[PDB]
Formats: sequence, C-alpha cells, structure tokens
Amino acid sequence: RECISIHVGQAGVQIGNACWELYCLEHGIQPDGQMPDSFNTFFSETGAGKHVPRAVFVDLEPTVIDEVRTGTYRQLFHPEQLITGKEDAANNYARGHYTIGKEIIDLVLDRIRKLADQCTGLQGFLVFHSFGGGTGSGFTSLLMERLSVDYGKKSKLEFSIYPAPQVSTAVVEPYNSILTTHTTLEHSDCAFMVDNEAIYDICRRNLDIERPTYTNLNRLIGQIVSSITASLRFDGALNVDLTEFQTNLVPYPRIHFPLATYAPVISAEKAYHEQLSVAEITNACFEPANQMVKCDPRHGKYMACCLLYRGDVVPKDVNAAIATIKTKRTIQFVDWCPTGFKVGINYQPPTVVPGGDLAKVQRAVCMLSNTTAIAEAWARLDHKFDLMYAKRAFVHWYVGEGMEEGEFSEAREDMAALEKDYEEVGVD
Amino acid sequence: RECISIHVGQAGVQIGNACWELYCLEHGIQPDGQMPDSFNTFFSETGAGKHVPRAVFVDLEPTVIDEVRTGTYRQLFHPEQLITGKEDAANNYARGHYTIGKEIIDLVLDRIRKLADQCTGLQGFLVFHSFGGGTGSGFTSLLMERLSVDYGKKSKLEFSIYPAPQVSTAVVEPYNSILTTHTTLEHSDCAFMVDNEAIYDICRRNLDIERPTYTNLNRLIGQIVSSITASLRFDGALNVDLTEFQTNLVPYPRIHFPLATYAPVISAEKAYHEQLSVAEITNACFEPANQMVKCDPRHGKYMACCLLYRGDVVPKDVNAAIATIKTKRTIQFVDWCPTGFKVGINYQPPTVVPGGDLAKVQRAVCMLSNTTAIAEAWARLDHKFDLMYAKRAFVHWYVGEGMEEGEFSEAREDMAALEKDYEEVGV
Amino acid sequence: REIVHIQAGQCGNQIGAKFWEVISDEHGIDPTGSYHGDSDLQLERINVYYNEATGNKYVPRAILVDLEPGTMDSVRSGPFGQIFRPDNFVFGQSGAGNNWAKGHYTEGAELVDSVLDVVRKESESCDCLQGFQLTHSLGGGTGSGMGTLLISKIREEYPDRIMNTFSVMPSPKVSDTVVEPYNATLSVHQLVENTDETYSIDNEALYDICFRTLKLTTPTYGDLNHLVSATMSGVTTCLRFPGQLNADLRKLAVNMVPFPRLHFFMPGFAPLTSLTVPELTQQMFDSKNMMAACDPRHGRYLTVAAVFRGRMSMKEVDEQMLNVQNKNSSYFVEWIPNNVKTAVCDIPPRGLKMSATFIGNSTAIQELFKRISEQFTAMFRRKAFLHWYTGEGMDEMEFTEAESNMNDLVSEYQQYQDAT
Amino acid sequence: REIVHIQAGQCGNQIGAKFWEVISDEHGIDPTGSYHGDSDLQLERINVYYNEATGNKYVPRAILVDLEPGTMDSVRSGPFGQIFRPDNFVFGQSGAGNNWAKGHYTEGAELVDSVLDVVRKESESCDCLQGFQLTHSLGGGTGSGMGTLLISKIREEYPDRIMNTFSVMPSPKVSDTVVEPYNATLSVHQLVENTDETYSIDNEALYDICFRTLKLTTPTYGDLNHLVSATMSGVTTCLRFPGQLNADLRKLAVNMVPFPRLHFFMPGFAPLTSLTVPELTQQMFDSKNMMAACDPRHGRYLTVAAVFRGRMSMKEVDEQMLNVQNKNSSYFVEWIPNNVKTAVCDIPPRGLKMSATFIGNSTAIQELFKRISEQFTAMFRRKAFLHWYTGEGMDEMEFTEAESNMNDLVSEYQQYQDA
Amino acid sequence: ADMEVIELNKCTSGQSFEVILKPPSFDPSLEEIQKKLEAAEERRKYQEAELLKHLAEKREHEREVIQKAIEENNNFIKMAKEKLAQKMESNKENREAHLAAMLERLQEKDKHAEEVRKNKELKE
Ligand SMILES: Nc1nc2c(ncn2[C@@H]2O[C@H](COP(=O)(O)OP(=O)(O)OP(=O)(O)O)[C@@H](O)[C@H]2O)c(=O)[nH]1
Ligand SMILES: Nc1nc2c(ncn2[C@@H]2O[C@H](COP(=O)(O)OP(=O)(O)OP(=O)(O)O)[C@@H](O)[C@H]2O)c(=O)[nH]1
Ligand SMILES: Nc1nc2c(ncn2[C@@H]2O[C@H](COP(=O)(O)OP(=O)(O)O)[C@@H](O)[C@H]2O)c(=O)[nH]1
Ligand SMILES: Nc1nc2c(ncn2[C@@H]2O[C@H](COP(=O)(O)OP(=O)(O)O)[C@@H](O)[C@H]2O)c(=O)[nH]1
Ligand SMILES: [Mg+2]
Repeated sequence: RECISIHVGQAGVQIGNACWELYCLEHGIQPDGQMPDSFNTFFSETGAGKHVPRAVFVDLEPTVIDEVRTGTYRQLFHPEQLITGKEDAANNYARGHYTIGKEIIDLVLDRIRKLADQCTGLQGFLVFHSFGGGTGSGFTSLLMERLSVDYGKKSKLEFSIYPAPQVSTAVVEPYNSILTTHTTLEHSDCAFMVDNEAIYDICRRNLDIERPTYTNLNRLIGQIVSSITASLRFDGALNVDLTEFQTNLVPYPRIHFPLATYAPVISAEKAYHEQLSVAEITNACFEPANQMVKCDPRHGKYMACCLLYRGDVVPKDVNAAIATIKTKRTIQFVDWCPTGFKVGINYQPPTVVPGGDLAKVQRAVCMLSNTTAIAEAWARLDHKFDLMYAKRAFVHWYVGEGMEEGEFSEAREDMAALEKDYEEVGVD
Repeated sequence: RECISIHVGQAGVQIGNACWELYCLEHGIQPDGQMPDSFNTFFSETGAGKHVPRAVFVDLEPTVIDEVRTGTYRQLFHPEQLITGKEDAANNYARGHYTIGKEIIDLVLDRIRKLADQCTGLQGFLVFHSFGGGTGSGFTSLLMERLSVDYGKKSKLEFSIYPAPQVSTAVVEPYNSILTTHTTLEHSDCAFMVDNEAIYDICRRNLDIERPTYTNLNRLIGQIVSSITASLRFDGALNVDLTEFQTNLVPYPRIHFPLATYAPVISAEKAYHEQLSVAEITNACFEPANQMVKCDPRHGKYMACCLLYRGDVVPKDVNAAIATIKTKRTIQFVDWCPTGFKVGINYQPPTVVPGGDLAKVQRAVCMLSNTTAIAEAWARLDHKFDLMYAKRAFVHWYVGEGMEEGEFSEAREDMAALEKDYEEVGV
Repeated sequence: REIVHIQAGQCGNQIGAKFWEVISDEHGIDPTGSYHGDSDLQLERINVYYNEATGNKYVPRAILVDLEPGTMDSVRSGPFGQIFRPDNFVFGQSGAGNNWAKGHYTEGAELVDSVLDVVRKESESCDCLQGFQLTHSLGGGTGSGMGTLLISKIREEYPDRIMNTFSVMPSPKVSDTVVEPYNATLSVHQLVENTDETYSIDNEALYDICFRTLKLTTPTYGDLNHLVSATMSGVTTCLRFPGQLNADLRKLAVNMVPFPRLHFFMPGFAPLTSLTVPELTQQMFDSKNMMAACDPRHGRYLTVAAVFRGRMSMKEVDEQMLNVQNKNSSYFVEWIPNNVKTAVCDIPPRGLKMSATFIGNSTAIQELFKRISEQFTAMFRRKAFLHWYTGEGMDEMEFTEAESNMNDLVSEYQQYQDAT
Repeated sequence: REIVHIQAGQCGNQIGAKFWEVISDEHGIDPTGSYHGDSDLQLERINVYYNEATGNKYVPRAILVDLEPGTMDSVRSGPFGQIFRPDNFVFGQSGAGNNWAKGHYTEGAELVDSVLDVVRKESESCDCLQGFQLTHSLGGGTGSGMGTLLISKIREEYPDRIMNTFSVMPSPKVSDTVVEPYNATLSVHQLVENTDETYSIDNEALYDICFRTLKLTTPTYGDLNHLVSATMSGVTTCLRFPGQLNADLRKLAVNMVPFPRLHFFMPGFAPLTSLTVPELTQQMFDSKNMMAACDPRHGRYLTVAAVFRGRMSMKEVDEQMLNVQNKNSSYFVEWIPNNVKTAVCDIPPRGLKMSATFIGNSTAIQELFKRISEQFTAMFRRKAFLHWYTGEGMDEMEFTEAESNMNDLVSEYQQYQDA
Repeated sequence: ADMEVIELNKCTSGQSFEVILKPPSFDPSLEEIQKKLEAAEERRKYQEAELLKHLAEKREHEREVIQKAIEENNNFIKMAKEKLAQKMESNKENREAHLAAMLERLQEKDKHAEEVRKNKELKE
C-alpha cells in the first residue's frame, strides 16, 4: 500500500529534491500540488485540490532545506515535513549520531509518525542519505535504529551515495562510511548504492558535460531512482509490493546490495536521432561503463538478476533479446540459483525534466543485480579506512564527541566479515 | 407355497424391475396392480382389486429406486417395500457390508419380515444382485447372513450378475466379487450366475443391437429368469417349489452354480418367419454361443441336466429330440450320475414385452445344467483378483472402512478351495 | 450429489473465473440469471455446481479467497462477474507476499476463519455434500500457502468427504519468483497428505503447448489460462452431466487411486487454441498434448479415465481406446486389470464439434516432482532465500522435512514401475 | 554561521585594520555605511563577519584590544576607522611592556574582564556562533601576552566553539626586542593548548618576500602588513562566499588537523606587491611564496587546502592541482588519502584578475619552531633577560616548562615524517 | 435311444418326466458374529479418530509458529532497543567527562595566575 520517503542531509535532500520533481513530472502534478489509488502510493490527497508527497526532509543545518521552501515546489510539501536543525554535523558520524543528532531525532521520528498515521497499510520507508559526510551517515544510522524500534516488520530501503574523491569535501569520508554502513546494516532490508564517481563518469562520457554539477549528477540519479520505484508507483507487472520487490534481489539477510545499471543515457540535442532497439538497450545493461557502482561483474558472480523495462515494450522482444546477451557474453551465475532474469515491463514511457541534460527516450531498462562484484567498492573503502586508522589519523575528532576508539575497531571488524561473506558465496 | 423376491442395488433393482414387468405381462396384471392360488405364489391379493408383488427393493442411493416410484409400475408395489438409503456404497464391498450397510439392514430385514408375515407357508427367498459393485456385493452378503439367522430352513436362490469389462464401471470389481461370493457361499442354496458379457454378446449376435443398453440386457435376463421361476409361478412339476431346485440341480452343498442356456432368442421383426422345431431349440441349448456364463462345457463334465420347455410341446418330441442331441454331440456326464435330463413342460406360451427387442415365440427351452465348466468363470475372476492383490492394488480403500487385510487373504483362500472342489469332481 | 468450490489466490481465481464462465456457457447461464438455450440436458446435474437461490437465479457454489483485494475486483468487474454471491468473497487486505509461510502461517491464519465460515454455510447447506475442489497456484503464497492450510482445516471439519485440487505446479520459464520451488515443495508435501485427487497442471506444459505447438508468440497468463479452463471443464463433465461411470467424485477416487499417496493425475486435451476420432485419440494420448510437462513414455499408467464429447459413433470409440492400449500395450501396467475406463457425453464444448479429455495416474508424473525437487535442493543446499521463511516463524528442518517427504513420493512412483 | 573577531595588540590591530578595509572592499562597504557596488554575491555570507546594526549600516563584528591608547587612535583616525562600534574598543592605558608576563599576568589580567565583557555581548548576540579568530604578534607583550590569556579565557566560556589565530611568529631581522623568542616560546606553548587552527605568519618570510623577490628596498611594517592582509582575505574566502567546501570553520578544522597538537598551517599567495593558472599554481606552491619561512621540501604535507579566485576555467584547475601532487607526489603523505581538496570562487581580489591561496599543514613548519626555539635556549641557557619576567611574578621553571612543551611539538612533526 | 422315460408327474398346466439315458457307471450359521460388524466399526472409529489427532497436532504448530515470529520480533526490540539506550549513556557519560576534564585542566591554569600574581604582592 503506502510508502514514506525520508531524505536526510544535503546529499539526501538534494537527490530527493530532484526525484520528487521527476515524480511530479511523471504523474502530471504541477509544482503547487494541484493536478488536472495508482500514484497514491507516494502522494496523499490532502484537502480538496492538492497532492503533497509522503516525505520528510531532515538536515542539521538550515541552508539546503531552506532552499526548498524558497523556490517552486515551495508549495508542494507541507511546511512541517521539512525539518532543519540550526547547527551542522561538521562532517563527522560521531556528531551526527550522538552529539547534535540527539536533539532533533525526537522531532523527526514524531513527525514521520504523523505521515505514518495517514497510511492505511503503510508498507515501508525509503531512506536517502550520503555515505560520507556528517548527518548523512550519523543521523541516518540513529534514525534507522529507532525506526527499527518504532516500525517492526515495515521494510527499509536505502539509497546510499558512495563517496568519490573528485566531487567530495571531507578527508574523513571513509571513516564516516564504514562507521555507518556497520551500524545501519542489521536495520536495512535492501540498499541501493550510488557511486558518485560512476554518476559523474556517466555524465562525462555520455552527456559530455566537461565538469558536472551536483544538480547534473542528481538528475541522472533521479532517473535511476524513478526506474526503481516505478514498479510500485503506477502498478506494473512484478516487483509489485516492497516485500515481493526485494524477495527477488536479496538471498541472504546481509548481502543487501544490488548493482543498478541504467539503460539509454543519451544527451538532449541528440533526441531527434534514431531510437535504440530493445536489444541494444538491454545490452547496455551488461556494460560496466554504464554501471552505478564502479566495479566489474565479469569478475564476480551473479546471484540475482532483474530487468526492469520502461516504455513501450513486448516480452517477445525482451526474451529474444536476452537470448543473444547469453550467447555473446558472460552468464556467470553462482552455483545455487536459477539463471534468473525477472522481467518487469512498465508501458508508461520515461519522462525527463524539460530543461535538463538528457533527451526524451522511447524505451529504457534498469537491470538490478545482486552480484559479488560490488564487494570491490567495499574494499576500496576499507583500504582507505584501514590506512588512516592505522595512525588514528582523525580519530580524536570522534573520541571528542564521546565515541569509543573500539567502536572504530569493531565497525571495521564487521566490514571484514562482510567482505568475507561476499567472497564466500562463490563456488561449491 | 409363497416366495419373496429381494432386489438389492441398481443392477439387481433394474433386473428386478424388468422381470416384474414380465411377470405382470405373463399373468395379465395391469401396471396399476389391477387385473380383469396359481400366480399367488408371487403376488398377494391386497385389499379388493389389487395384486402387489411379494418383493423388496433396496438400494443405498435413492436414484434407481426413485425411478421406480416415478414411472408406471409406480402403483404396482407398495410404497414401503421400496427401500433407499441416501448415500452410496461407492463401489466397495467393505462400505456396503460394514459402513453404510449397518444402518439400513435393520429396516430392510424388519420390512422383508412384514412380507414374511403375510405368507401361510413362506417358501424362501430369491435374491437378485451384482457381483461387482458396492451394495450389490456388500449389502447382499450381510442380508444373506442375517437372513440365514432369521429364517432357518427357508431356501435362498440367488441371481448374481457376474461382471464383464465392456459394460462395467469399477476397476475394483473383482475384489468385490471374490469378497462376497466367499461370505455369501455357506448362505445360498443354489445360485444362478449371469455373465454380463454373455448377455451382451447374445444381444449382439442375435438381436443385432450394435451396442446394447442395460435395459437391452435386462429384458433378455428377464426372460431367462422368468423361465426359471415359471415352474413356481404356474405350478406343474419340475422346480414347482424352491426346494426342488436344490434337489435336482445341486449334488454338493458347495457347487451351487448351474449354467443357464436359453432357447430361441430371435429379434422381433423376424417374428413372422418359420417357427423353429422342438428339436432345433433343444439343440440350441448345447451351443456355447447361447450360454449365459461364458465358459465351455465340451471341456468339463455334466453332473446334472434339466430341460425346462415352455409353450405348446409334447414329451414324445422332447424325448425323440434328446435322442439326436446324444448321437451327434458331447454326452460328457461325470462318473457317478445317471445321464439325467429332467424334463419339464409348461403349456403356457412365452410372452414378450411388446415394445421390446425379441419376437413372440411358439415354444422355448431352458436347459439348466450343473457343469464343472462354470469353474472357468471362477478362474477368470480369481486371476484378476490375485493379480491386483499381489500389490495391494486398492486394498487400502477397504482397510479404510475397517476391514482386515487378512479377510482378502482368506476369501481368496476359499475361492481356491472352490476351484479345487470343482476340478475334483472329475473321474 | 453436491460439491462446493474453494478458489483461492491470484492464479486460483484467474483459472477459477475462466472455468466458471466456461461451464456456465456449457450449462447455459446468464451473467446473472438462469436458463436461455434450446438444449434440455444441462439442468439435471446443475445441482452439483450451482447452489440455486431465490427467484430463478442460479449462483455458483463458490468461495473466492485472496489475501489482498486486487485480483478479486478484477473478477467482479469483468466476465461473468455478477454471478457469485457477494459475501462469498474474502479479501485479505494485507500482504500475500509470494511467501508460503506468510499464507500458511502469519498473514494466512489471520483470514482462514472468515473463509471456513463461508465454506461452512455453503457446505452445511448441501443436501448430500460430495466434497470440495480448490484451484490455486503451487508456487507463490496466497493460493499455495493459505490453500494448503484451508484444505488442512477442511479435512478435520469434514474428514468424511473427499478432496479435489487443480494445482498449477510452476516453472522457471513463465514465473515471477526465485522462491517458487520452496513454495511448491512446501505445498506438494501438504497435498500428498490431505487430498484424495490432485490434477497436476504444469505452467511449463501450458507455455510449451502455446509456443511448441500453437504458434502463439507471447503467451499471456491469458491464452494460457484458456487451456486450463478447457482442461478443467473436460475433466469434470461426468460430475455434471448424464453420469453413470465414474462421476460421484468418490467413485472417481476409488477408481483412479491404487495407492493412498499416488493421486497425481496428469491431464490432457483434444484439439487446441482460442477432427476424426482416431486423430482425436492419438492426440489426447500424446506427450505433446498433456497438461503436465512429462512424456508418459518414461513411465506407465496406473489408471486412465478418458471422456469423449459430441454426437459421435462410439462403436468407433471403445474400438479406438482398445487399440491405443494394445498398440501401446506395454505402458499400461499389467497388474491392475481393466484399468482404463471410457465414457461419452454428447454435448460438445464451445466451438468444437468433437472433443476428448483424459485423466492419467501415471508414474511419468515422477518426472515433474523430480524437477521441482532438483530446483529446491539446488537452493536449500547452501540455504538460499530461506531467511524469508525462517523470519516468518518457520523451522529450518521443516523445509528438510518437506523435501524428504516428497523425495519418498518420487521413490514410490519409481517403485511401481514394477512387475507381475 | 557567525564568527567574532578579537584583534589585540599593536601588530594585531595593524594587521586587523588592513584586513578589515580589504574585505570591506571585497564585500563593498562604505567607510561607515553599507552597499555600493554592482555585484550581487557578497551579502549572502556577510552574516559571518558583520553583525549588522540599525538603519542600513554594517559594522564589523570586532573587538579592538590594546594595553595603551596610541595604536588604536591610529586606527580610528585613518582608513576605515569610523567602521567599528565605539565601545568595542578597549584601551589599556598602562605599560604594554613588550613583556609577555605583563600582558598575561599583571597589567593584562587588569583588563581581560572588560574585553571578555564585549566578546560576550557580541557572541551572546550571534544566531549560531561559529567561533573566534584573533590576530596578534607572537613576540612582544600586549598582543602575544594578553591574547594567549584571552583565548585561555574564551575556551572555558566557550569550550564548545572553535579557535582561530593569525599569529605573527617573529624574526631577528625586522624586530627590535631582544626578548622576542622568550615572548614567542611562551605563547607557542599556549597556542598548542588552546587553538583548533593557527595560521603561522612569519615576519621573516614577509621581509624576504619584499627584498628576496619584490625589489622593495626598505620594508615598512607598511608594505609588509600588506602581504598579510592579502593572505588573510585569501585564507578566509570560503568562510565568507559561495559555500562549496570548508566554509564552516569546524569543517575546515576537521579537515586540516589530523592530530590534536599539529594545527600549524603555513599559508601562501598567488601574485604579489602593492597570470595563467599553471603559473598561478606553480607560484602558490612555492617555498619562495610561503607565508612562513620554511621551504616545504624538508617536510611533507598532512593536508592542503587550496582556494582559487576569479572567473577561470576550472577544468584546468583540478587538472592542474592533480598534476602538482603527482609531479611532486612524494611530498604529500601517503597515509591520509584524499588529502588536498580545492575550491574556486569567481569574485577576484583588489586589482588582480586572477588569484590563488593555499593553506598547508606541513611538517616543514617544524623548521620555524626549531629556529625560534634555538634562539630561546640560546638565551635561557645562562638565563639572559629572564629577570624581567622573574620580577613580574613568574616562575623560573615555567620558562623550562614552555620550551619543553614546544620541543615535543618539533619531535612530533618530525615523528610524522613516517611511513 | 434306449429311452426309459420314467414320468414323474402330470399337471394342470404342465408335465414332468425324466429320461435316464445310461447307467451311472461306478458305485451352525450362527448369530454370534456382529461382534464382528461392530468390531470393524472399532477399527474405523479409531483410525479416523487418529488422522484427526494428527491434525490437532499440525494445528498446535500454527499456534507455535505464529507466536514465534511475534516472540522473536518482540525479542529484537527489547534487545536492540536497549542495545542503544545503553550505548548513548556511554556517549553522554564519556564526552561529559571529556569536557569537564578539560575544565578542571583549565581552571587549574587560572588558579595559577591567582597563585603567581600573589607572587608579586610578596616580592617587591
Ligand atoms: N550525488 C550527490 N552527492 C552529494 C550531494 N551533496 C553531497 N554529496 C556527497 O555527500 C557526501 C557528503 O555528505 P553531505 O550530504 O554533503 O553532508 P551532510 O552531513 O549530509 O549535510 P551537511 O549538514 O551539509 O554536512 C560527499 O561524498 C559528497 O560527494 C549531491 O547533491 N548529490
Ligand atoms: N445386467 C445388468 N448389469 C448391471 C446393471 N446395472 C449395473 N450392472 C452391473 O452391475 C455392476 C455394478 O453394480 P451396481 O448395482 O451398480 O452396484 P451397487 O452398489 O449395488 O449400485 P449403486 O448403489 O448405484 O452403487 C457392474 O458389474 C455392472 O456391469 C443392469 O441394469 N443390468
Ligand atoms: N495458469 C496460470 N498460472 C499462473 C497465473 N498466475 C500465476 N501463475 C503461476 O503461479 C505461480 C505463482 O502464483 P501466484 O498466483 O502469484 O500465487 P498467489 O500469491 O498465491 O496468488 C507462478 O509460477 C505462475 O507461473 C495465471 O494467471 N494462470
Ligand atoms: N607583520 C607585522 N609584524 C609586526 C608589526 N608590528 C610588530 N610586528 C612584529 O611583532 C613583534 C612585536 O609586535 P607588537 O605588536 O609591537 O607587540 P605588542 O606590544 O603586543 O603590541 C615584532 O617581532 C615585530 O616583528 C606589524 O605591523 N606587522
Ligand atoms: Mg554534515
């Protein structure tokens, strides 16, 4: 049935800001809320006329959320659902989770709960937050604990922004990532990682943007994120309830992390070119250069596959397409599965923000796969993290907010265990 | 003196249904019971006008007996004498004999006894039932037990319908046959088997009915059955009363089973043809193709013979006919008998159901013989039975109604002993 | 004499509705009302499937169960939607889950009573109740999961009466859940314990039939549900028509099932899509024309029941049948004697002038179980998605208990490719 | 979100005033009034540095402290003198002494309260107060001496908020107190203990820059304060402009300081006096162009922050930066990964179309401490002018305590030229 | 042949006789048992009353499972609710001492000025 989005902290807020705009464009909802079940899974018909999103926006500084209540979409949300906390998290999980976090978590949880109240069968939450950075890692962690206390069964899907050096602020990023990913783990259900490097790299090879914005990256993410929710926003074939959606992707309580690969990313201005075949875009999905966590899956193994087509498409094609993906490519499925490919088709074509960078496309794909190759992004972090921590590099900033030194030890102890898990799902 | 017919379960009901209609036609009794001792042995003169049959009809589903109380002959029987039980026997002796049987047997026996009360010298019972099939095998068995308790001497003659594959429902048919024939054996006196295959086969060679009905078969059986009772219905020596059957046909308490062979079966439409000689129809009797349990008696031996002629006939002929049957045929009598042929003549000509398949005939015969060839039908069954039981094939359906697995063992043990008996009466 | 119809879960209801609107045209019933058609026979055994209500009106004896509204409102706002009585529907509201455990334990046992409550007032309203037939998917959750519990709860309320299931044993090709083998194995266990007959309908088979032999390019659940509806109406006919041989549901059972466990009938149909008698028989007795994916070559017949349809000279019919089981004599088991009965009913199905259908209790069915079981041990081996069930309250070794129970069933079907 | 500015002692005030009249021209503020300029950006983060008063008026958030009138009246009767609020000034009246002890104990603690009383009513008047920055000399007394006490008293009233200092570490050449090393060592001790970042500005450096590479014959405190004002406006930009990265002060701290002790950022500037991007980067990353006299060869970088200025194609900027730390790869420490962030802000400084500035936490800074400490043990060895402090109430071994604390700091910077 | 038809009986509507043709050539039903018809009901009234008490078994397992998921989701909360609230009174307790150990450090260097200014008023 229902579905609450929670956006925590700048990255999360701005990613959100940029797909609620896309949801609005998809469902014909004008910025003022008015539009002349279904998409009801995400919007609540409040009063007579309006269509407010089932969302809460939380940041610990004003600034970002403040920009939301300033420029159109200003009237989209309700004033309350946008929460801001005066002082920063200053780029450290400890501050975020404990020190400044403490103060605002009672207001957030108590407000989320007001949305929960207006849901005749609330289904789960969609949390959007950065991996690096302060409130993104810190406050999210604490939210997710207390959420797991306040909403038992109710699923929790997360959209994590995995940090990449070029478009990044803090040096202590790795600590924050490893710190949260640990605390958060036994509280998430399935988690979609987004490698900022990949999203930036796609914008450079594909859109030809010399050096992309955050709003450049964001619009792309918005699309990948829409493509995922899509299934349960209109009513489209399978992946058709939050349990059943992921009952598909995750074979083991840990191993949350599906790899997202989005179909035709083709720069507006090229719009009037020849439209790409259902076979050609399917093939795009099995090309690392098109991925979304920079890794390499003709290396690890697949334990789940899941093509999610959007736009006008017939199964006769998707089937006949899948055939030649197997022939002239790397099948590479682990020991103890089928050779899956759950196919979902959503006839409602992809929309694009009209002033944006990418063109209107006829047909898109989304290929979500639980591959052991993602583990690579778990090392590239752990390596950084070890190599600083080996010297206590910035640890004293955390101990300073009253965090135990052994809480670093222990989170890294888990990231090892995970890296172990992921490698131990090969061969039998 | 008197004589109660009991028809149990579809097959039996419908065979019955089709010979009471013939008894009625023979004795001038209109379907309403009216007619403008003798045939008193079978009908009672209830109130002033009517002539209701001495019969009880029992089935465990309604359906069949229901049809009786719907279509003319509706008023023939008395409402009570038609008994029905709501739930089926679902094709298994165990259900019939034990499970659903239990409930209805106290009413049946208690009702049969009301007919018994009417009878100043009741003579015995004629039970009509299927060999295969549920209530036919099952409920009869239990009836026959309790009958042998409630009516000591009183004879019991049975008309069994021996199952044949083409006109038949259940796969478990053999079990039910062997199961009952065992339980029923020390309780019957003489038993007339009817091979549905034979009766179906006669309909095809003789009547040219491409694929016969039950009602097709039934009318023929009606005739063979009438031919047997005839003796006790009209009165005229040779089986004038149940006891004589046993006396003439059965030499050993076991060996119950006489072979019936009926005379001219000739399709109406041929009616106006030349009438067949007393010699020609006597000869018919010694032709397997005209039998009634498919076996072969120029193979086994005769230990009793008994020609029952109907219609206008003089002994000088039957005698002189029998002469040439001996000469150009197979005598084949066992060691320790006469070479019998008890002849019975009933001047009252054969009648036929007017819309029916066979024509009005001048003279018919019936040749009832206790031959050891019938034993063949006992094997053809036992073979089926063994061959399923060897794997418990459907046994669990019986054990399920609370029957002992060793009760199968033990019934087959008897069917062996019988097949033994029958072969040990040679030489 | 009178059977009620439980129809539970998405696949169950989709099959069920098409089944209903197929027999209501065979019998001749309006969307709402009753008779309109120049035939006469129909109404004799309409007793069996239609508890008839006030006025003229016929209303099918049906319970519609689901664990969420969606696919039920589908049925109401559709074909013969106005036909089933209002509070004979049972909405789940909650998650179905595509998770056996949920349908059999948690979210299921939530409903269960409300269902039983209607199966009661339908059944307790029969003159002499035959038993129940349920239709449902075997993979997935609301049908496969609650259903097995429903039947587990019916036997107990009616030990007494017999139990029927059209169950759609599921396939990798045309399917929508990695977990189906888990859901199926869990049910196949239950079925073995609580039914008297189960008609195994392979979605694998169906698909093949449309694309192996039908030129149908993209098989919907549409032009594939169609085959089942036709198969189901054939299989039933004698329960609902003139009726002497089989036809009595228990009689069918006593005749089709030698051994308590082996009640897995694989069905088969005449001509297809949306004919001479010999050709009709060579088709209805064909691998390429069975409703369960398994060639009845690798495996013999324990019992067959075949039922023909249409004014046709049956002199040729037994003649034909007899030939089949002489031509192909070796594949009918020797130790059950007259083990293949036939019957004819002269009222044709939709379109078709001539048709036939066949129920086979065949040890080729073994082939299907093995394949759903090979899928299952393939996952449970290193314990795949099991955690979805562990969490719903289930026990680890209960999966090991189902697998093992069903492995026996393979080992029995095998056992009875025996000898005289 | 809002920082107050303590500016204490002669060198403190001289630097401070020039700093102020430099950013008020960057932001576009009148001697008294407010905005006059066709730019738009400026005012977004004017919040940070200008507590704005009645009417239009902007008034800098500044506390002006000295221990004698002279150099304050200098500021009032001068450049942007009419800008600071009247009772934001604190006259000492008495001797400053050029004696740390005097400024930190006797004649200093005399004032201290009156100062804290204004830092309070400024700070207790912020929306969310960031922290404080103080400018002052490190040798000599009123700035170096009272200042360290001021900061010692601020942390305590605000443990909480973070602590900033542009401090001018002094030199034999250009100075006239024999005692400076005493005054410097005594403070360097204090700084290590009570700041979160300190921008080390070497008057040695400055001098050289004007005479080593500027042809400036006689360097005043004039054409030498100039370099500091430019450096200081550079260093701050992100605190006061677009708001990409750093800009937070605590954020700057969490990113610049690996280890609680080592917060000694040595700064560096683009072009000089009173330009292509590559050349701009080869200059801003040059020994010959550091604000602290110590060539960042002999010593590696713990963290760098660089900030560029002017409408310039930053495709070339990261590209350039990336190259720097590859062509000079060995001098960035391996164990702190992405340890040199960069940012750009497109509003130029005075004159200059293009500019850049760099903050570097470098172990080359070790070089500076050693030289002020070699000066110090050179005197204290046979106890030189010590009697000036002994007398003011101080203890003998407290000098030994400061030297020793600061000798550790050398021994740590060294320690982290590691592996 | 060699007939010898010895006519046993003539009737109103009949006539019997036998034609012996050739010489011969040689020389407790018990009521008791329905202590068997109700002993067979003993077998059913039992083996059906078992596949019913193997069903009150299968049921006392639903009751078992349905309340395990609740007993162990109940377990998640009142384990990993207080796994946090005692991991926040470790933080609060920790940092508080870190700030108040940084003050009893700092006052101690201000009670130094009070003890070395008093050094001036006693050494003039
Ligand atoms: N894709 C994307 N990543 C972002 C965006 N904004 C920040 N990030 C990333 O997020 C990480 C830092 O987290 P932030 O969201 O900025 O910090 P925060 O604690 O959540 O918010 P603050 O209160 O501003 O500190 C870095 O890795 C950035 O690369 C954004 O708009 N889009
Ligand atoms: N000759 C003849 N045989 C019949 C007739 N009806 C059934 N049969 C045979 O009888 C056997 C089946 O016996 P049924 O009388 O149907 O069994 P039942 O349990 O007594 O009857 P139900 O109560 O309907 O179950 C099969 O061997 C059939 O071949 C009939 O009308 N005439
Ligand atoms: N024949 C046919 N099979 C179906 C249909 N719907 C689902 N199935 C099959 O049943 C399995 C899952 O059944 P589903 O109905 O989703 O389970 P439910 O939650 O109990 O309703 C899959 O393998 C499908 O192939 C249907 O419409 N027709
Ligand atoms: N950069 C710079 N350094 C100065 C200036 N004035 C003094 N200094 C240095 O600071 C030290 C003494 O500073 P001063 O401000 O006079 O100490 P005060 O008594 O606290 O005011 C000497 O070593 C000088 O080199 C100045 O105006 N600019
Ligand atoms: Mg933050």
